[PDB]
Amino acid sequence: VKVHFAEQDINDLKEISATLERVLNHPDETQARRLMTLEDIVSGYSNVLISLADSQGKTVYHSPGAPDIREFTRDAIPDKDAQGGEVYLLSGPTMMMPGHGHGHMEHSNWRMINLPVGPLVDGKPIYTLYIALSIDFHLHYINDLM
Amino acid sequence: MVKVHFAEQDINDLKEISATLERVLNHPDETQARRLMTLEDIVSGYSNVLISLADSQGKTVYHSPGAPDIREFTRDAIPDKDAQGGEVYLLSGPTMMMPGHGHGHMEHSNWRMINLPVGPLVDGKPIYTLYIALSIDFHLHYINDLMN
Ligand SMILES: [Ag+]
Ligand SMILES: [Ag+]
Ligand SMILES: [Ag+]
Ligand SMILES: [Ag+]
Repeated sequence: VKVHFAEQDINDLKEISATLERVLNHPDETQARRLMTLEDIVSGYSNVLISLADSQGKTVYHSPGAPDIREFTRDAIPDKDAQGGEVYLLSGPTMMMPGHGHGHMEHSNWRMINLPVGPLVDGKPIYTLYIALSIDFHLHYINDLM
Repeated sequence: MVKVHFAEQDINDLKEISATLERVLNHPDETQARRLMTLEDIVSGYSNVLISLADSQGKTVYHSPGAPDIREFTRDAIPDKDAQGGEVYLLSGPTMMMPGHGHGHMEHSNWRMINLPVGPLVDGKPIYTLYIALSIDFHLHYINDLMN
C-alpha cells in the first residue's frame, strides 16, 4: 500500500507541476500577474505549498499560510517508495488550515518535487519551482494499523 | 480497512470540489450567465472529475464535455458500501475521453458520485442540483491487482 500511496501522490504532483509551469510561462503577462494567478490556483488545492527560487537560490515567492518550504528542503529524505526517484519527503513545515475549527487533520508532512520553470533568459529557465503535497493522511493510516 | 480509506480519500476530495463549485454557482457579484461561464471554465480543466448541473425540473442545464451526462447513469447507481455515512454512489460508467495512448493513457470509467442542492434561492429552494463524479479507477486497479 505504501507504493500505491506514492503513485497516487506522484500522479497528483505531475498534474500540479504541469498546471503551475504553464501558469508561470503564460505569454503576455508580467511576473505580478502570473504570481497572482499561481497563488489562487495553489489556494484552490488546499493541501499544497510551493516555493519559487531564482538562479542564485533565493526565494522570490512562497505560499502564504506556512513558512517557506525551502527551510525544510535541505534536510529532505529521498522517498524510498517512489520508483524513478526525484521525490523527497519533508518533515515540515506545518500549514495552517482555517475555516473548519478544531480537529482538522494536521498538514505538516509532505512529498516534494522540483523543476525548472518560468520565462527563459535566455534559452535558460530563470526559476526553480518546489512543490509540496500533504501526505499526512497516508501516514496516519499506516501508523493507526501498527 | 484500505477500501474504507480509499473512500475517505475520495469523500475529502469531493467535499472540497463541492465547496468550490457551490461558491461559484451562488457568487453574489455575478449574473447566472457569468456564474455558469465560470463553472464551465473551471470544470473543463478537470482531469478526473465529471459534473452535471440539473435545473428545478430535473433537466440537465450543463454537464462536462469529456463524457456523456453522468445523470444518465443515475438509474444504475449503487450505494457505496465503503462510504460509512451519507449518500455516496458508485457508477460503472460513463467513460471519460482522456488524452494520449499506451502506458500514459488514463482509463476513466468508474466513479464515486454525490449530489447537493446549489445556486441562489427561488421560493426558499436552490434552483440547481449539482452532481459530482470523481474517478476511482486507480483504486480499483490496485484492488484487482492484489486479487491476481
Ligand atoms: Ag494544508
Ligand atoms: Ag492514504
Ligand atoms: Ag478523466
Ligand atoms: Ag487507491
